[PDB]
Amino acid sequence: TQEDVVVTLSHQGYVKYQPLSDFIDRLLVANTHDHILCFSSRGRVYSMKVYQLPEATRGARGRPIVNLLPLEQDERITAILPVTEFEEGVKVFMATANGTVKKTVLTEFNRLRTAGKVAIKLVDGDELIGVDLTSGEDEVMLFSAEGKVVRFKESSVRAMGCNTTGVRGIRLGEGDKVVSLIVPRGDGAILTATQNGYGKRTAVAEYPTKSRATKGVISIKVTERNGLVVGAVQVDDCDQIMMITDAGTLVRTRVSEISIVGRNTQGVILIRTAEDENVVGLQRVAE
Repeated sequence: TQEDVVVTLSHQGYVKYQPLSDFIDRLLVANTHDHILCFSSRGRVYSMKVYQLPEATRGARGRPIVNLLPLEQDERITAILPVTEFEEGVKVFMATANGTVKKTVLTEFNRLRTAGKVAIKLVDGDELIGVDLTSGEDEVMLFSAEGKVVRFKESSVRAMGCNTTGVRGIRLGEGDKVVSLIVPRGDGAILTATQNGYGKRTAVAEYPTKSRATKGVISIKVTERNGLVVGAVQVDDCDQIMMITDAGTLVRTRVSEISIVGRNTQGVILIRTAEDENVVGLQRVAE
């Protein structure tokens, strides 16, 4: 009984599926027999076949993902990856907030249970914030809150088993942390945004390629004026952006109406911050 279905996840946390016929966070098109891997902030991975999801269909409904998976109180989902086949040459690449990174071959997740298991062992106080698939000559980019960045080859990271810690990715200054992981694909520009509402773009070609475990270079100058970096993401001229504050205000924008400048700039306000209010989310709008 295999066929194409649509799988949606809402910003609020509800998930469902249905044959082809809060606000939308991610909309995917898959086959009833594809798999879906979910990674958490505590370094665990939970697996479930697409047909084991709630078939709500139509408009509205669907249960919260936190009610399908046996998660702990402060444990959240940081990445969701669709998988059709567990091919031999692909890897799972992980990045933590204290600057650590690690990779494992996709074949190790082939027969996982819904109850989950350890994907990466964490030192006290750290957490998994980024996960993606990689192969061949792919490169990796790590962005920090104080405006730094480093870019290197996935091949320079040695493959390891599921129950290990990993290696050094970026040397952070005291108090700084990693907020985004990017595996670059194409000529799209890199868009970055700060807490007080500032933002700008820079050609991905303007980001130098160095080595892992260093302090990296500047991606955007941060001061008391614009504040800390909330996130970074690669996008296309046709795409749209969304920013959310801790207050609740939401603003969408057209990537094309945002100037492409050098890495040493502070950007221009794109959304009226308003004292005592911070930007806490940045992402491409669900297409």
